[PDB]
Amino acid sequence: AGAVIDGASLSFDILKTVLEALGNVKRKIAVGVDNESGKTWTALNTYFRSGTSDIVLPHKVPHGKALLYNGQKDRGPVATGAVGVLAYLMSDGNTLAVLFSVPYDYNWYSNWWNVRIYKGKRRADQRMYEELYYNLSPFRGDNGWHTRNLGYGLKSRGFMNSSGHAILEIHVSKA
Amino acid sequence: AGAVIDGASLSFDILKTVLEALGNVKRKIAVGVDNESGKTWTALNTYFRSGTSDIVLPHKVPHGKALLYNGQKDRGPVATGAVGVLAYLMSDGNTLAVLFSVPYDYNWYSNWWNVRIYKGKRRADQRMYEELYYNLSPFRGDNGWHTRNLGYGLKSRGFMNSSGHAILEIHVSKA
Repeated sequence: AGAVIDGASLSFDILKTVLEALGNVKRKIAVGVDNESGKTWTALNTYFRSGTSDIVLPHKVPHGKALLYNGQKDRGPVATGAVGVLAYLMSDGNTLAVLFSVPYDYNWYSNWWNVRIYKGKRRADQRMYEELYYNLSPFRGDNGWHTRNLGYGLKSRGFMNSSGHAILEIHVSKA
Repeated sequence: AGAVIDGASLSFDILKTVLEALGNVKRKIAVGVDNESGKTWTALNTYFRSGTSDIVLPHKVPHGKALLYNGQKDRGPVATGAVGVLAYLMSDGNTLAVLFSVPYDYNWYSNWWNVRIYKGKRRADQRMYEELYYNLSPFRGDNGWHTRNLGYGLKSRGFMNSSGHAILEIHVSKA
């Protein structure tokens, strides 16, 4: 069970300790999503293209709170990373989705992330991963902040670093 | 399983986030113990005089790492405080014991804590709690740091606040 902390407490430092707490795995990610949307989010599901998470998505994330989640590559001598999608059903029946991609091979790939509000209840799956990763303009994990109007009177402001031990911090707020 | 982070990452803010993650309970405590003793610690056990914890002590806390732990009122409708002792067996065969006491009723009680190294492997129990509280001069949760040489070439510096939403952070280092 991932933690649900005060929105204002989410920071790079909290995410870096989550990363430290995961241990010396080659590819891992600490994810923080601050809910300032004015609507309560209810965990829907996650989908991992590569890797796993030892924890589950926090069930409820009220406005003013942030969820902490993490993921990592499958354990053992396997050249893979941590890539997946987490989805939350918003109070209005729409789905907030977050993509994270921490590849094993940095010679040909880079870190990417994305966030999007889908209409209606949309579970995370292979299609959503492909949609978010290839066709819906993901942001690079480039050690820089990125802001995007999500429609529905909200916007996201997020940051993801460039390394294999990644942190992804996103704030969803009212436009 | 409580988190094991880099010792230099342990801070009041990290502990404050651990507290928030426990949700709205009247009595709860976030404990952080940074091992800079020069010796590896192996979890021994915990003893709760009041309250409980929904996690266990991280098994191994090597030099340079800090353990994160927590406690709270009893599982159930019965409102209590969070009072107990956690014990770690150091590399030399001696036991690092830590007392934390967050009472239910502040009219007659206050926050207290204590740190002490026992000779040999000594499991936390009712007796160790009695000793650390009634016999061995515990420190008050008075928003102040307190230093005490522990013997074995080590000292402890700790801080605890005074509220029912308690934070106790201790650094064990070379004297």
